[PDB]
Amino acid sequence: TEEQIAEFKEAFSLFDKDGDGTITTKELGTVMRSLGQNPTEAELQDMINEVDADGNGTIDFPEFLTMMARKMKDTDSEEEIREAFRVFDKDGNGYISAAELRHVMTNLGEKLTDEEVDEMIREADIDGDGQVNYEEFVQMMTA
Amino acid sequence: TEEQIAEFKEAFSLFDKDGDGTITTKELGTVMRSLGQNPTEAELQDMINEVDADGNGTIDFPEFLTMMARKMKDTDSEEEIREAFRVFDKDGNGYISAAELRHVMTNLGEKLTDEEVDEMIREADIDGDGQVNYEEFVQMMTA
Amino acid sequence: TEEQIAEFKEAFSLFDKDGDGTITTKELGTVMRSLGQNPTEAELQDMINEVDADGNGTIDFPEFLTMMARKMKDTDSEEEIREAFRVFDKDGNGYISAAELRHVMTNLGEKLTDEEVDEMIREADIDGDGQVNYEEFVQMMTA
Amino acid sequence: DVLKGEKALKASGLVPEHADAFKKIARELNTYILFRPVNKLATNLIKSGVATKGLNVHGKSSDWGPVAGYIPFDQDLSKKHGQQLAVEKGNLENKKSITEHEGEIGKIPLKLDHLRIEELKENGIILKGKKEIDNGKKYYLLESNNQVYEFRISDENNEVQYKTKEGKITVLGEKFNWRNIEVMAKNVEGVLKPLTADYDLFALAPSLTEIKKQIPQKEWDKVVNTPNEKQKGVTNLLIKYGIERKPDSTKGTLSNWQKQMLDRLNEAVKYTGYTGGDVVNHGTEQDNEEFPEKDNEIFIINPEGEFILTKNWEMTGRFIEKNITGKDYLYYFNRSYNKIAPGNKAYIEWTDPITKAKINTIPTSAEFSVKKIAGYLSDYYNSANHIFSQEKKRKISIFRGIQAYNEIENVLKSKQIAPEYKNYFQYLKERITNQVQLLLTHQKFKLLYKQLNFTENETDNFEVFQKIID
Amino acid sequence: RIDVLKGEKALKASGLVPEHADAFKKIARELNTYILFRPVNKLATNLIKSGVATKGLNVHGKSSDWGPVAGYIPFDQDLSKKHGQQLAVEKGNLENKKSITEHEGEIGKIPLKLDHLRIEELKENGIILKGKKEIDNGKKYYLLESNNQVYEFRISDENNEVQYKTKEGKITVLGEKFNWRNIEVMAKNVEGVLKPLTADYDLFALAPSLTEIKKQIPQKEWDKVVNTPNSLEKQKGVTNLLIKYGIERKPDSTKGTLSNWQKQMLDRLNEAVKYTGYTGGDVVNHGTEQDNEEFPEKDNEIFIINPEGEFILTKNWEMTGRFIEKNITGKDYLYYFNRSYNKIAPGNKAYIEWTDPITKAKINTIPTSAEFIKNLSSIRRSSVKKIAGYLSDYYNSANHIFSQEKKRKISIFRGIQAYNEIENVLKSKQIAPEYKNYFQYLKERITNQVQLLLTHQKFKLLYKQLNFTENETDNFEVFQKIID
Amino acid sequence: RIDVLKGEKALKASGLVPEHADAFKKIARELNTYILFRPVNKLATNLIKSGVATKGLNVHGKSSDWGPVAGYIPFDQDLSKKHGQQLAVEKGNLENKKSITEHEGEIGKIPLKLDHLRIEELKENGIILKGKKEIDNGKKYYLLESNNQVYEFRISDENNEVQYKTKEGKITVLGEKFNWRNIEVMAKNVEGVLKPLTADYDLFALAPSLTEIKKQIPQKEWDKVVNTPNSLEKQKGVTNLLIKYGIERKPDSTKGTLSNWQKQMLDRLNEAVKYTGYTGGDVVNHGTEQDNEEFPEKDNEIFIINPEGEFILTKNWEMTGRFIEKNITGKDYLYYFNRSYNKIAPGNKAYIEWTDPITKAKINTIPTSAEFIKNLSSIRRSSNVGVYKDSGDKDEFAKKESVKKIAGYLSDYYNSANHIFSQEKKRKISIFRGIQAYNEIENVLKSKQIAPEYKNYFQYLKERITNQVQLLLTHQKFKLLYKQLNFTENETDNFEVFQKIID
Ligand SMILES: Nc1ncnc2c1ncn2CCOCP(=O)(O)OP(=O)(O)OP(=O)(O)O
Ligand SMILES: Nc1ncnc2c1ncn2CCOCP(=O)(O)OP(=O)(O)OP(=O)(O)O
Ligand SMILES: Nc1ncnc2c1ncn2CCOCP(=O)(O)OP(=O)(O)OP(=O)(O)O
Ligand SMILES: [Ca+2]
Ligand SMILES: [Ca+2]
Ligand SMILES: [Ca+2]
Ligand SMILES: [Ca+2]
Ligand SMILES: [Ca+2]
Ligand SMILES: [Ca+2]
Ligand SMILES: [Yb+3]
Ligand SMILES: [Yb+3]
Ligand SMILES: [Yb+3]
Repeated sequence: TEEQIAEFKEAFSLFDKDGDGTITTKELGTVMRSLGQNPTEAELQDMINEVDADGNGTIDFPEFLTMMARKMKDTDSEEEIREAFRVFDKDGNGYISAAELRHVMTNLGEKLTDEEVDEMIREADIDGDGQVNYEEFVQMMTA
Repeated sequence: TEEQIAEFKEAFSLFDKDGDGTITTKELGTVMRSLGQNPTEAELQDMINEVDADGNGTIDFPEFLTMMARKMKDTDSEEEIREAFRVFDKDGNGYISAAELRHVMTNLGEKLTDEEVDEMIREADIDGDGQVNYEEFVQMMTA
Repeated sequence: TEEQIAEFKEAFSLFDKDGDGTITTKELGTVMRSLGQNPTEAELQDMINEVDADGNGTIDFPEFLTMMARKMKDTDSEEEIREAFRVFDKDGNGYISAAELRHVMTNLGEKLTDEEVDEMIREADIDGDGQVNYEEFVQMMTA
Repeated sequence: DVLKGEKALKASGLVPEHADAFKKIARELNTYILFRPVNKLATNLIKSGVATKGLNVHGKSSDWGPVAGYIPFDQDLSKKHGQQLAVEKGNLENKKSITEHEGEIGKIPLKLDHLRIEELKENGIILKGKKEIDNGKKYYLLESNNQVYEFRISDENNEVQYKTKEGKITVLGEKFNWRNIEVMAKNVEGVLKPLTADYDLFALAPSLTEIKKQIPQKEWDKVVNTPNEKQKGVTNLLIKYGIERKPDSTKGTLSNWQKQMLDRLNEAVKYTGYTGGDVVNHGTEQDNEEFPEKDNEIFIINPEGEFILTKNWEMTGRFIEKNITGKDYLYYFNRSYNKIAPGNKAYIEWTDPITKAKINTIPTSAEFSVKKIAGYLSDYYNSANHIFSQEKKRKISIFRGIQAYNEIENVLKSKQIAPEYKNYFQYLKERITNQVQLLLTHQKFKLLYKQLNFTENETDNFEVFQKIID
Repeated sequence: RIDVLKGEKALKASGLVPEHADAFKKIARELNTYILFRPVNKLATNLIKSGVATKGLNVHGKSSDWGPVAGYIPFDQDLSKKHGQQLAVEKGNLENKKSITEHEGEIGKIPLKLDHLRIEELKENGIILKGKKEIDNGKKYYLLESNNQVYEFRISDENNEVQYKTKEGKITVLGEKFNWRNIEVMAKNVEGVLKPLTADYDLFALAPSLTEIKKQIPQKEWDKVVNTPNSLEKQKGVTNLLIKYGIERKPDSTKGTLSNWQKQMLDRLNEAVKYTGYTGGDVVNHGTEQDNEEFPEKDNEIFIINPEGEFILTKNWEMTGRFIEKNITGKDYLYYFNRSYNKIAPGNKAYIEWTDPITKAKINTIPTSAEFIKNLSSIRRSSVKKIAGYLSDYYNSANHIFSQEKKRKISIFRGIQAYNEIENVLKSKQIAPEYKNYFQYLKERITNQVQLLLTHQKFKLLYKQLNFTENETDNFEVFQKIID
Repeated sequence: RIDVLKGEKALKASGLVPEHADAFKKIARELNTYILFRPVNKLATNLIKSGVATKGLNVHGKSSDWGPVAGYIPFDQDLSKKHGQQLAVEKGNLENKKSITEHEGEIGKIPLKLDHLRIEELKENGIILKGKKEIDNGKKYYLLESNNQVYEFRISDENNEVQYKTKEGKITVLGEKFNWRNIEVMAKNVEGVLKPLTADYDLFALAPSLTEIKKQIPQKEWDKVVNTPNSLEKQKGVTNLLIKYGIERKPDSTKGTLSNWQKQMLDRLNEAVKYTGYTGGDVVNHGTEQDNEEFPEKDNEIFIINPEGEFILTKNWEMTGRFIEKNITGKDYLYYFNRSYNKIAPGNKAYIEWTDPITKAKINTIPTSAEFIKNLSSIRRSSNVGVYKDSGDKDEFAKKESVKKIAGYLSDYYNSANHIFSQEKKRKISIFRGIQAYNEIENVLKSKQIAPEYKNYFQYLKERITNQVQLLLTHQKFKLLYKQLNFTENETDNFEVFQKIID
């Protein structure tokens, strides 16, 4: 888990005009977002209030290191997803195409139309390259 | 050792309708007894009062792990005993017989009568098999 | 390190008519001096007052172990010195002679007189052997 | 360039009957079955109903000498013969099997049955030689082209004994006279029965259909009947019931469907007359992440029921690619591949398409008053983007990349940058270059960067670029 | 009848210096106690006899049994008996380096000098041969050969120092290669002078007569037990008195882990050989082997001197076991076997097996709660309470006020009780594959034990007729009558 | 007089590229500083010269000195010089695997291609021979031989890639066996392209002239110290500059542990070879070996270039020691030897010995109160820790005679207060102080055998104290004068008799 904590450490010190190592909740979000997350303003409160009883609004590492020590529990499936991505990508080109998305689907029962299919690709597609790369496949599976 | 603490851990969580891991002194005894000990009600107090200054009567592992970390000092002779058992058992049948108990004794000076001997066996004997097995030899040397 | 703490432990228990392990500041100095140090009465106060807020004047190991854990910081150069000693000692006799002290000096710019030189040797010399041994070279570098 | 049928089965090591029996399951369940090599000198023993070693026994089998096919306690008698570290690591494993599993596993003298000696004579492994008498006891020497040990067998009970040759020394630097050859055994009904190599499965690739069949008709419906997530509702019903694996002790890490697939494989073999229980005791190599074995020849049985034997790792990769991972079949490769396996430090490489097209960019730092550090610059993949049109995106995208092109990036002469970082940003730049031409060619980077001047808040140059769409 | 060597022939294989062995008969006899030694480097014997000092626990390098340095402790452990065993050599050297540093001025190394007579000794034993002469830097040398293929040895004519180098194209085990250089040997500091070391006498085991142990017990501390009305708390103190003075052992500073009587016996031994002339110091330097739990050595031939004064040499481990069984551990003599036996020695992962009667019985003996728990601990390497409790009920010292007839009954029941609270756990869920076996095991044991107590007086047969359903002093009523 | 090679012959054995060595004479001379290099893979030399990049600290795989991959860094370390050494091979590979992963994109591996000229080079050196042709899947290959018995090598005619396989029935050290497959070699990333690596120039030690070190000291700071009264604090001032500027070293990011002047000198060296045409980059990548404390390498032949510009090659370690002694550490030049020497290097447990004067004289030197209290600690590793006071079994006794006096009396011997007395005085007061301690010690041994090893420690101190005293005495006029002295009654009185005794 060295790298784990090591990762949370990298971003934490990336933005912190505090110096010693204490940020605010006005940026706590940006941190979790730059570190690959999309938390809702509702979740950024009920947590920064349970462990942070300081009432000062000051946050450091040991505190943050613990919050992440909870969220990263039933989501660390990074693996399973990455593997699934590879399952769609039959041609092994590194990207998921509509044709490919078709098979997986049809072979799972749901017979889709060339329309519906192309709809899913575009929806999941973020760069407009007309295909889904792992990074995209990831975002699409995150929420 | 690892197993040591591992052992104290097994019993501790064996009975604990608390959940998280906190038992009472109303059962602390049963624990130490199921784990191979016969403490007196007098000793179950002067200890649960020195380290337990909570005044709540709640006990957990780190606390218990320390108490045992004291008693198991001049008693860990488990070895010496087990070896001694093997010394009495001349026939190597795994049990200590009266005849055997005789020799050890007579060879140590104390000449006993076929009566006195059979008395000791029967006293140490717990199952009535007419012989002493290590387990019994143990109790007889501890309890 | 292990030996480090091990060293501070040796002296600490060397003089302590307390028993359990608690000395006084009336001797704290003698300890640090027997352990190879020359602290001033001014430094033996501002420290025994910061960590020792007991107001009793009683000192033990865990406390002392921490004080040393600070002084031994920009002084642990024991190495560098020992090496330097070896630099002066050209003839490798294990001692630093005036002739030797001369070269090092002259080669560093400062041209000294056979008088001034012999002055430094005597000053640094503690046994009067007419030469400086590492032990002496040490004191002279850390008095 | 792979072997087929008979010839391949021959090299697979599986007991013919068992393999044939396997075609049935491969076909019926439309799923590829891949086995790692099987000690050839173990085959016959297996067939004759000998029990196979499970995860509680890690000693390596032997492939020479009288003890060939079994699991010698003295691992220098195993295939690892002559490899000090392997022998030693092997023994410790046996010692452990013997102690940490008392009454479960044990060792017993090796007895070579009248028929076995014969089998061995054909295979040209050992030869029954001259007779010998030692304490009023009759023995018959057993030879082997081996130079360190000497073997003999008792005429009475048929126990084999061995000793080190004259002046010769064991790998571990030992030397001893005649003594019994002990072999790993398991406890069966109070009796200790000898063990032999099992059928270590390499991988299992089921027809994508099959994993569906695995899903409960209900949980599936609650997302397939236009609940459109769906797009991600499928993948997850694909993961939990098709990709997800978990520990299990008797078997190792594996998957529910795999577990089942196990049972059928085993049952499937009993029918041929296999007495000694299971031949497939645990999950596939692809989940053996701590001590991965990289074998040269893989034995594959396709859903057709044919037999194929890849000749070498590079080949096994192709086969899997062309006929499985690229043909609607469920497959995942050992997570340790392309990494240093923790256990044995193995470093087995495998083709990861994801790393294939790795000329892309995201949260790096994966690489490890007055707004200058803040701002939305490292978020190329802006989720909120399905609102734009495929054209806008590809158009805006390039912009975001270039945004990062000269971000805080041109800091190529901040104090003293190590060739390590530059290399990265460089590479990154080499990525952003290609991660654009594509968006372009879809519908027409070293095109026009002179028509770009970022010397102000990205918002100011935003209009610029949109005018550069020409 | 066992096949063991005797007298002269055995002494020959023991490695001990004859005079020393003879001298030992005296102590074996006088103190009525078996003395067992582990093999002794045969090429060390003569050195010992000539008064060379032996290695103590502060020196763990292995001696050499070949080449010019044969009999000594080469600093370069690839010149020792462990020659050619990379790991052993390496472990060997680290040990020497440690001896040299962690014991400065105590232990050191010095060049090996082969005295005029020693070369001769070596020639006979057929270890090395003084060969052709050689001149290298105006210096005279004489090659010394050996059937070895990696190294080449020569000796200086002037000071008689031996040097060695690796052969052409040949490589050391550790993957080294070098030319001519002195052969250093482990030495100890004696009166400011560094004197070379050699193999010592390692005691395999000391088995004294129970009586001899008695002499260890203080005359009134024993009476304060012997003379005690009670019987239980007596048989205890009598045992605890055996332990303290006979069994228990402790880690001495330099004598390793040995007991107190052993300490004495040790001194008698060193005394004995000094009366014969040994001027090297001690020949026996520490506790014995049965206490060498971290790195146990399993030797084939053990040299035994019985209280009679005879010489016996077991031929092989299995045999050494018999001997000890038939003539010691089964004949009123104090004996305990290495605690590592039947386990994986921590230090060298050795796995030496030995016959332990207690285990034998396990199959017919129900377990105590502790064992039951501790079996659940060491079963956690990868859950219900009435069982361990009941087992605690089976073994209750309270039973010492009842009659055997009573005992068996109450026990027989308590067993059947546990056999129930267990049977239903398996009737419950498989839980863990191996936990299932643990219970199929307990079951059998509990079974045997009970079935055993019963044939002592009158299992499943009487198991169909018993209650499960409603729990107090009632289900126990039917039983009472059932057994009759 | 020492048996060391010189010039041409030595350079030949050094392994450095001639041009590079010649180029080095320049710096050695100009900066009046000895330069010492550890051996360099001879089969690496030519590769270096041809501009191949050298391996830095991010690559610990060992180079190869045989077979087609000779000179490079084979990924399969059994193809390196460590060939056939299971543990080394294994340790070697792990290192490569690490280099490949913990440094992605930085370091990598690539197929070994033997250029038309290289094969030729190899043929001369007699390393490999281009043999018979072979055709394998419509592909043309040419066997490459070597007197090796485990592997078999061949090269592709098309791309010139070399492949290897294990011989029939033969087994790898690691117990492997495989058919034809490419020989991968460690490489570094250069401008997005992966270029092969080769052995670098490892500096054994850099010995500069004291003067050259002076130039390192800021002329002002040298003044704020050379301009002051205190005759004694006069030296201590320069001593600490000498250190700060030439002795102290620090762990750089990629240059390992080196000093600052060394950092400079380093750059001059790489500069020098670039002036000659070396286009691979740096040829020297790290502090010197004397700071390589965790895994010290003890080489036989050291290549030295003296400030004169001459070439010397020590024949063996013992010799290298002499050379350094007679011409460097004994001739006004800055030098410090690996701190691991005479100790067990932590990393590889190496135990390289070196002559350390300080020790070579700690026999006639009295221990420091500290250089004593510390010993009592180490010697306390052969017993159990508890209470220093009351260590006897009897309850009537609770203290080892002369518990602390022995220490204090040692602290008295080394008292800077002595800097106001005369040598004649000093020796006297000291000679006594020694005899004092020799007493508070003698009675400890006269008291109980406390611990077997503690006894020796004192039989040792005794001798030392003895020698020291006896030494001071022959400076002017031991046991002889020990029978006539007091024990019995302790202040400024027992010291009176002594005064007269020495005269
Ligand atoms: N799913 C898994 N979990 C854990 N370990 C596994 C798994 N699959 C495979 N392994 C590891 C080792 O498999 C058994 P092992 O006995 O080492 O095979 P083998 O090497 O083929 O035996 P052999 O030596 O008898 O030929
Ligand atoms: N009681 C003990 N305490 C510590 N170590 C012991 C004890 N008894 C035995 N040993 C271990 C090793 O005894 C010394 P060791 O030097 O290893 O003997 P050896 O191997 O027989 O010597 P050799 O190599 O000189 O032939
Ligand atoms: N100052 C230093 N600090 C740290 N490590 C050092 C220092 N000096 C040397 N080293 C460590 C390793 O040096 C490089 P390495 O490449 O392993 O040498 P080598 O074994 O001679 O190379 P070769 O295998 O390429 O022939
Ligand atoms: Ca695709
Ligand atoms: Ca895309
Ligand atoms: Ca018995
Ligand atoms: Ca009984
Ligand atoms: Ca000098
Ligand atoms: Ca002096
Ligand atoms: Yb297996
Ligand atoms: Yb010994
Ligand atoms: Yb290097």
